[PDB]
Amino acid sequence: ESFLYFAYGSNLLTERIHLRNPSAAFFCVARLQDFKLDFGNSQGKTSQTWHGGIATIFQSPGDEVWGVVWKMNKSNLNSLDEQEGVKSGMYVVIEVKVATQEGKEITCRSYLMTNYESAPPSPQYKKIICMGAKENGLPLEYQEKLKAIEPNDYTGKVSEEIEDIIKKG
Amino acid sequence: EESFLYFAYGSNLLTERIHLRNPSAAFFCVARLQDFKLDFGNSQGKTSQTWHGGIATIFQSPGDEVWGVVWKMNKSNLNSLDEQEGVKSGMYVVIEVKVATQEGKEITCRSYLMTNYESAPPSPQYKKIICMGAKENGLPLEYQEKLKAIEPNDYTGKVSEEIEDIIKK
Repeated sequence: ESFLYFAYGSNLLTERIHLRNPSAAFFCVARLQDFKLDFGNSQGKTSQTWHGGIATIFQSPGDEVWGVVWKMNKSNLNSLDEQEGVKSGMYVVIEVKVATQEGKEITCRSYLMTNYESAPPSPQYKKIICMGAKENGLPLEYQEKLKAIEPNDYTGKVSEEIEDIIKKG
Repeated sequence: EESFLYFAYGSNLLTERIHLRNPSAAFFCVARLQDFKLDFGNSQGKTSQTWHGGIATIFQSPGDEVWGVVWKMNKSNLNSLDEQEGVKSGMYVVIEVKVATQEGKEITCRSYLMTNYESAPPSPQYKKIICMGAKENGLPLEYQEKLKAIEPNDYTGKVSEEIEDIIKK
């Protein structure tokens, strides 16, 4: 009756995932080996939510990505696909096998872009990813990699709910 | 359940090909993936030493379509098929897609695509297999025309005796 979702983007942050998925439950932190984090514009179009590149991953040996695994009810599948832009061609659904820090492999659903042009993330998007990694105790080493991601020069505003999340943190 | 559904769009269109690593695979139906374009590429910039040209992949692209075959397989087969597509070595990533049959029924399948590749044309031997299976498994004739119109590379050496034998006849 449930599935596991691997989040490496803005759904690292508990407050953020719950906005549209309030029943999501923290399962654990995990590592996707041989993938690399990237940001970009789907179909070459800038996200009008985030106003910068949005998170995605691709196979890259030697590389890793840390994320948070959420447990969700199977009734939320279509909604999460809808959230991630699957019908509109923004992400594709993937199955990945991630590793917990005590050596356990977990099989999860996640999402990645197949057709994007690489592009830096907006500060607010960066900040949401940073807060989520810290909230959920991703490794400090990984957090520093995130802190070092150069953002674009967007100086306007995102949605008030996001903009208010940031003011709290 | 006991079973899962797999959507082949490359060399596993051919029954004789799929059956050599997955003998219990059974034909389910022919189906269409919307807003996806077929391509051929070298994963990680490595040429297939099996096929000696670009091997098949898909990416999201509104407007276009990819036709293929849905195979029904035992869920005991899962790991095997992953090994076959080199998931662990970063050659393909596992995806979920929804496909429509010619009578309009939507199906949820497993498939694969490449996340990190250079575009490269397929070998003549590979194109044949793909065409042989498009034909044998009743893919629509206009789509067969599209496959037939693929420009192969100039490779005219030996492939594996098993692949060369399938082709002869």
